[PDB]
Amino acid sequence: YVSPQQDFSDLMKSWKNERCSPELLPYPHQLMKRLLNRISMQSQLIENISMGFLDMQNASNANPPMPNESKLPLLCMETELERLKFVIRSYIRCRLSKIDKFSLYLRQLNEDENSLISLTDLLSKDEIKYHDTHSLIWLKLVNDSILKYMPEELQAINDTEGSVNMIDEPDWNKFVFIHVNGPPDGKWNEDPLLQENEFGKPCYTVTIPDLKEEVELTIGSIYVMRYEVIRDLLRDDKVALI
Amino acid sequence: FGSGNVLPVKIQPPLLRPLAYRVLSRKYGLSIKSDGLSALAEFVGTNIGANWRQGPATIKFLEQFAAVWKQQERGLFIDQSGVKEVIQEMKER
Amino acid sequence: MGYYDIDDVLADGTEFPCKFQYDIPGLGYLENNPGRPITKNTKLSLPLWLARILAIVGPVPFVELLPPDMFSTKVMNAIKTDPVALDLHSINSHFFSLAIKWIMLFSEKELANVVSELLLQRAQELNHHASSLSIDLNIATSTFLLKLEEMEKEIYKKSHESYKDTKRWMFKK
Amino acid sequence: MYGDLGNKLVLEAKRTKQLYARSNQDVNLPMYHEDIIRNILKEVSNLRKNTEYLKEQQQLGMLDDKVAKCQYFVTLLCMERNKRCLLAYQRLRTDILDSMAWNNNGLDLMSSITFSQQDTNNLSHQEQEYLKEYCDLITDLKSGDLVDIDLSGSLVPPSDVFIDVRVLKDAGEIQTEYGVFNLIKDSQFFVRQSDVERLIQQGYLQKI
Amino acid sequence: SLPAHLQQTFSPEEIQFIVENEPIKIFPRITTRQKITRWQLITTDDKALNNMVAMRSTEVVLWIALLLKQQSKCSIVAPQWLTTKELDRKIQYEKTHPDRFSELPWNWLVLARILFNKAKDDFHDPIHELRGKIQDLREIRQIKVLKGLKYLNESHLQLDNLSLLEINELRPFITEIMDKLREIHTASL
Repeated sequence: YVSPQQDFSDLMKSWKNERCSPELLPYPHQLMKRLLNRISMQSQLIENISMGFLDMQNASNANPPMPNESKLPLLCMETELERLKFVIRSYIRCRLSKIDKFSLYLRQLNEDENSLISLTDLLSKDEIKYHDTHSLIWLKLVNDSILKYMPEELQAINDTEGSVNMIDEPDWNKFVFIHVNGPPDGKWNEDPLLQENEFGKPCYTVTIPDLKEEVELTIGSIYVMRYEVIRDLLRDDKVALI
Repeated sequence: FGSGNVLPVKIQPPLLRPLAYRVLSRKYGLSIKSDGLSALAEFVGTNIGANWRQGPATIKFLEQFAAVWKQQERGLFIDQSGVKEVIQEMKER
Repeated sequence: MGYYDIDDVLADGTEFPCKFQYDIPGLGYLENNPGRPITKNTKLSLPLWLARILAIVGPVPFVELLPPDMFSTKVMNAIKTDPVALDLHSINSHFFSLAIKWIMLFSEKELANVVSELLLQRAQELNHHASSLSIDLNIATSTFLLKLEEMEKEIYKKSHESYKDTKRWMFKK
Repeated sequence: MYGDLGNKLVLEAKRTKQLYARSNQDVNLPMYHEDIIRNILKEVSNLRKNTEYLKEQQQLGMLDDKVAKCQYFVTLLCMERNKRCLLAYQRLRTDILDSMAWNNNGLDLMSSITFSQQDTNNLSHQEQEYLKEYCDLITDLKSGDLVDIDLSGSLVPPSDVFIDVRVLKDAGEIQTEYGVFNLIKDSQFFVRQSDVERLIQQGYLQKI
Repeated sequence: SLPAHLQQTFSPEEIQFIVENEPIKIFPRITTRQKITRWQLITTDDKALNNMVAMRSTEVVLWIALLLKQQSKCSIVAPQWLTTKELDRKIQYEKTHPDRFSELPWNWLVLARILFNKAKDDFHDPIHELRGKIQDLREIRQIKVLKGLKYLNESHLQLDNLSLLEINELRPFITEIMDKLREIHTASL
């Protein structure tokens, strides 16, 4: 770590994985904190130079900031901050929409005792407040509008035993485009999953049980593949959603 | 909102508008008109002593000015009424 | 299994033939005959949200599902002979959803081998018509888009919109 | 039979979806359907009465159990179908409302100045209430940890530092950070894109 | 995010953003070497920008290069693949092998359009010839994509060297067709 370029690379890869994935990916808690702190300090910095340039100007009708080696640096600061803010905004709003889509599923996950998935890790605190408030508001709306005139036998908005399941869950077999990066950093011999093939670079192997077949993914090729069989590789950065 | 300072020094709004802009236009609210900006100079100059390098005071003043515009419907542009809403604010306390 | 899907709700309300296997009084509004009780071995067309469940609960269930008219041998032969020219809209506006439903209730490998080929052969024509962006300086598209299922119109709209946006961005001056 | 009316309601939803799908600009929801909804309410109430009557008629022991089970199942299924139709309609209308609420930079929508996209009387009272709390939720999101980032900002990437803009509606002088814009109608500006995003979003400026 | 589709597919402008987030080479027309205000960037390394000498080759990110060429302080050198010779080699490779895609960079269309729009003077070859060659390549790639679309199934596909824009304009059709085929196959099990 301790590299501002890698923070931006990680944010971009997280955003790209977020847009194309069906599920609700875990929240990178530390990266967001570091980026928000960096933005907070940087905005203060540009504000400081702006104030310093403004105050001296009015004092004794001095010349403005001399144009050479002056305007372009500060303009670059502003535009860079603008781009970074846009990227984070798009990431946050996309994940908020995905939270909206899967409210009942997340509630059922949180209510289950024997579930390793917990909302304290998968959901940010502000996202927790959003989920709780939106669920209550929607429940109030539906209860006031429709559900009050219904028999006590069926008055639940979540019914897993009815004719049609009322709790929607993510599609675990959606087809996605992936690119095979390989090892996240290097040391191709270190990775145990890598296995060499004939007259070619080492390729990963996966199995499709419903089809009952073995599929080999060669490094440097783009594939259209099921999402479930590639979850571990994406979690370990071996593959990247395009 | 307080009194007893040294004296109301007069300063031009050019050195006051950046803080008001960042607090109001960017985050929540907008349209600080020129006449409204000049109006918002007098009350902040009433307690002007040892400020623009201070801590919370100016930010809290802008927060309180935003409170009226969330409470009352009002509009977008800020006009010579800006003192008229601070009269309401001092009525509240 | 989409509770809030509009198209699934619509397609799930189609009428299928069926036969009562018991004799029961009190019914009759199914036949639009209020006072008349239903007899045994009576053939009526019931909606799918009812006939699906009535064929499971009994052992022998209360009602038997009869072969549909939209899955006859004539329709299969017409599908096999010429997939593109066939008018699936006239047969039924929700052919595919009901097809997967029928495959799910009754495991039929023959139908799964025919519907897949039909979809695969119609996808090529769908792409050909979706990729044809007009240039300013045909009867085929108008004729073909009137033979499209409800599901295929969504895919056509998505592909067409994506192609138009790509072309718009490429030639923006 | 019993649910045949509710299907009509679902059909209406489909039409609304098309207006949502084929929308170059923001649109308005059509009139509410309180009369159809009240008709489903009446018929489900009648179904409840029928279920009660079946309960007593069975518990006096005049009818066979196998016979009563069938009409019990039929009434239950009809009520379930009616619930499904009503919930689907409500959720579609709710989603469109949420989209509009997000696409107005937060704010209180109808109480304050609105972009005139929607009339007051189209929405139901419960929908009007729901919109208010949803807007408050957006508001206290925007004051969370993500103060610096404007969660209600523009969603098109920035790729042009300096743009040409034209004023659509007349206005007075507006102060901006380190300067002033004078909004004389039928006048053109050459200025940075960041300063005029707010004014373009609110309809006081044209072009980009 | 939510409005105007954007749920599961990127817009062309976002693809352009990703492309402009990539390095490029330049010839500075100014000297900002430290003497014997500074850039201090937070997402890109500023070492090259701080240490600049005129008439020497350095590399920076693309959008800074466009911003500099907006003024008169830069001159971007087009990549070596943007030449008539290297394009004619790829056209021949494309002709000879009718079952594989040629090895072009994953941003060739977007980079070509951006460079033609912004840095028109910097090219050495006439620009109309290059513009024709790009269309010549695109048509053949479209023919190969059309032929390859016939082999759609439920298991997996491989598109080894397809470009970013070509993948983006084809994703919604391909994904949905294979999804429907997969549901049909799964139902019969």
